[PDB]
Amino acid sequence: RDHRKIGKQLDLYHMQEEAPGMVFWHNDGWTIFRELEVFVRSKLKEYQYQEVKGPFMMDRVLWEKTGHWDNYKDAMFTTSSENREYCIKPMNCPGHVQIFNQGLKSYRDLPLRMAEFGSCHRNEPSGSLHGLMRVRGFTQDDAHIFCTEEQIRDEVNGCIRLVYDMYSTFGFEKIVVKLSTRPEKRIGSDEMWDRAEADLAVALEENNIPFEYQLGEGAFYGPKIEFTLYDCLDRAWQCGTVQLDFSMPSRLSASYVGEDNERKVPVMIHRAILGSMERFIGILTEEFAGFFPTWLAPVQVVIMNITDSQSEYVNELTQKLSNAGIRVKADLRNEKIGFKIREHTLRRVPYMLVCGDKEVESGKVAVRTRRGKDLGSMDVNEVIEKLQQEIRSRSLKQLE
Amino acid sequence: RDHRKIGKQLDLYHMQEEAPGMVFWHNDGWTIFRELEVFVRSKLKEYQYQEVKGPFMMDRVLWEKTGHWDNYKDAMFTTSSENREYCIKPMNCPGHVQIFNQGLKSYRDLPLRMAEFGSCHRNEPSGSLHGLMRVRGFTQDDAHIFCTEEQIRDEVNGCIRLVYDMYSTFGFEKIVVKLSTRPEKRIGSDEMWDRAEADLAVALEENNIPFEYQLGEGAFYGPKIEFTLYDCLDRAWQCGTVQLDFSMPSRLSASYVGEDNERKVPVMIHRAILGSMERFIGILTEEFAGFFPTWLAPVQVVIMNITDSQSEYVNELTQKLSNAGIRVKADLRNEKIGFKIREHTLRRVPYMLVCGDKEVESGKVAVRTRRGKDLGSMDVNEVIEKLQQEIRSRSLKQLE
Ligand SMILES: [Zn+2]
Ligand SMILES: [Zn+2]
Repeated sequence: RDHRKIGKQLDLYHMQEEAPGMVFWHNDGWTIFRELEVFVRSKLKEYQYQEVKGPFMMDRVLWEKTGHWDNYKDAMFTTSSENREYCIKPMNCPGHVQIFNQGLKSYRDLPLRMAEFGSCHRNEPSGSLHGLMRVRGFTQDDAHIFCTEEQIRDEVNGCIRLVYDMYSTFGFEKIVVKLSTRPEKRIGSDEMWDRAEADLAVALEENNIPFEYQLGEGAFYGPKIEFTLYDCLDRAWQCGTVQLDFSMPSRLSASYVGEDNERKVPVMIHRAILGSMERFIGILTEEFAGFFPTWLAPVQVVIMNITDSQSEYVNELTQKLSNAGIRVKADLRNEKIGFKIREHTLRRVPYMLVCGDKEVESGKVAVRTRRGKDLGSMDVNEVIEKLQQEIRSRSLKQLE
Repeated sequence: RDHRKIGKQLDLYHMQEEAPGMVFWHNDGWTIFRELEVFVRSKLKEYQYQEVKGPFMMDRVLWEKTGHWDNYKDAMFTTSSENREYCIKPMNCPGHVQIFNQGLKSYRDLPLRMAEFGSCHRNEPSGSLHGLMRVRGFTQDDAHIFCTEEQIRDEVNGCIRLVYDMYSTFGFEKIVVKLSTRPEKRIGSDEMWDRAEADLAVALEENNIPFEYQLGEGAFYGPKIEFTLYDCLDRAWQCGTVQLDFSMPSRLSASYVGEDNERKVPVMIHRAILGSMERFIGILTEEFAGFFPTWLAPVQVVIMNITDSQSEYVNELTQKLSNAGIRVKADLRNEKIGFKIREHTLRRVPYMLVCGDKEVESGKVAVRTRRGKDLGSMDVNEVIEKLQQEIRSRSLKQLE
C-alpha cells in the first residue's frame, strides 16, 4: 500500500534527480490523470463553471501587486528575459483575475465561476519531497468565483455540495470539516470578518455539516473552510479548501457595474476539491492498493485465447470492445492461460475475457475478474453494455 | 481576417504586457483548444502512440549532456532552487528519453511511439512576438519514435500519412515539402548521412510527394522533412517537421537489447504535425475568418423562443441537445427575434433553432444557418441525428 512502489510496479510514473519533485507520467499513469480530468470536467458542466487556461509565467511586477511576493517569494521560481524578471506561477488566482478584467463586467455577469487545471510550481525544499504527495510541480483542480456579498452564501453552498459529491465517488464518506477564523494580522474591519465567517458557518449549517473551528488560522484576507477526508486506513488527508478573499480583487483592479449603476469590487472565492491531483492520485493508489475502479483503470479489459484457433475471434472482439470506448487489449501470446491470467491479475486489470471454442461458436465470452470470481459465459453484447454501465456510472464495485 | 481581432470579438483569448508572448485562453478559446486535443488523441489511437507527460522543468546539467545548452542557452528560461539551476523545457525530446530509459528495453519493444502535448517555453525576442503565431509559451503536438535503422522507412511513412490526414481535416490540400540535407558541420560518417537522407528521400518519393532539396539546411544530428501548408489566402505556413536524430539517444545513454543480444543505440524520429497549437489555432481562425466548423465551434446551437409561451419548450430542448454532447445554450431574453439572431450570427454560431407555437405543438424546430439559409421545420430527433453526424465526421461544410 505504498504508491511509490505500486507506481513503479504498474508502470504509472517515475521520478529522477534531474527534476526533483516533478513527475514523469507514463502512458498508464497519464491515463489515470486524464480520467480525473474528465470526471472533474463533468462536474464543471453540471455546476456551470467556465474552464480557462492561464500562462505559466507572468511579470514579477504583477506578482508584487498581489502582495504574495512579499510573503512567498522564496517558494517562487524566477527567470529573466530582456532585463525583466518573470515568476513561474505557483497559483492560478491572479491569472483568472486578468481574464475577468478583460471587457467590462456587470452584475448581470455575476456569479462568474472560472475553473482551471492549472499547473503550478513551488520551490519546495528538496528534503521534504516525497513521491506524488510533496512535489514541486503539481496540477490543481482550481477554480475562482466572482460574485456579490449577497451571492456568497449560495456560492459556498455549491462548493460544499461539490465537495461531498466528488469525495463520495471515490468512497470517502468520513470527512472532517474545519473553519479558520480571523488571524492576528488581517485586513478589513471586524464587522466584515463577522459576516464573512458567518457566511461560511451558515452555508455549512444549511447542508447539515457539523464542523469545528481552527482559531486564528485564517488567511489575512478572509476565512476559509478546509475539508479533510479519511482513507480506509484512517489517515487524514486535507484535500478540499474554500477560501474567501476580500483583498486580491481590489489589488488587481477587478470591478463590475452594480444594480445601482455604481462601480463595485467583486468578492473572490478560491475553491479546490481534490487539491493536488498528483497528490490525489497518490491517495487513490494507496486507498485501492492498485486495484483501481474500472473507470480509472489504465487497461480495463484484456481478452485472451486458449489456443490459436481463437486468435482473430479475440481480435474481432477487441475491435468490438474498442468501438465501445473501452480500454481493451488482446493477449495472443503462446503461453499457458494461467500464466496470462496471473500476468494481468498482477497488473490489476479489472476484467479478463477468455475465449475457447466453447464460447466462439455460441458468440459468448468467459469472464473473470481480477479478484478471481468467474462469472461464466455470457453474450458479448450483454457483456459490453454491462461494462459501459459500470464505466459511465463510475461504479466502485465490479460485477457482483 | 485577423486572428487577434477575431479572438477579441469572439472572446477566445487575450494577451497583455504582464506576460508577453503568452496566451490567456478564455472559455470559448479553451473549448477550441480542447477539441483539437480530442482530434489529435483520436489520431494517436489510430496510429498507436503512447501519450506521456514530462516535467515542466529539468536540471541544466542534463541539458548540457544533450549538447543543446551550448547552442541555445540564450533561448532558455532558467531558474534556481537550492543552489541548482533548472531550465524550463523548450522541447520534450530529453524528457521522452528519460521515460524510455526506465526499464531495460528489448528489440521487441520497438518501434516505440511516444507522444505528448508538451508545454514548451522559449525566450523569444519581444520585438518579434506576434499574437498567437510567434509566442514565448506554446503547446506542441509532439511525439518521438524509437526504432531500429531497418524500421526508419516504415515509421517515416506513417508520419507522412499522418501529416496529410490531419491537414485534410482542416481543408488544407496545397502542401509544399522540403528535405534538408547534411549541413557543413555534422555528426556521423557520410554513409550514415547517405543512408539517412536516402530514407527520407525514398519515403517522399514513394508517397509521390514533390519535394525541394534544402541543401545544407539540416541539423547537425540528422536530416529533416518540413511541411508547409497554404491557406485560403495562399500564404505559406510551416507546421510539420520530421527530424531524424542519431546523436541524442547516444548522448543520453539510450539503448536496447537487439535480436543478436548486442546492445544497440536506437534511432529517434522527432515528429510534429501542427507545430505550435496556439499558432495553428491562429491560422485556423484566419482561415475560416471566425466561421469555425461545427465540430470546433465554441457554441454549436442556440435555441430561441418567440414569446414567453415557449421558454419551457426551449429549456427542455436545450437540455435534450445538451445530453447529446452538443454545445448548446438557450436565448430566452426579452428581445426581438431579429436582434437575437444577429447576436449569435455575429458570434459565428453555426446553427440557430427558433421555437414558436407552431413547432412546440408539432415537436419540431425552425432551423437557420449562420450563412442565412432557412432549412424549415424538421423533427427534433432528426436534427439531433444530423448535428451529431456533422460533429462526429468533422465536416467543414454545414447542412446542404
Ligand atoms: Zn486561488
Ligand atoms: Zn523533438
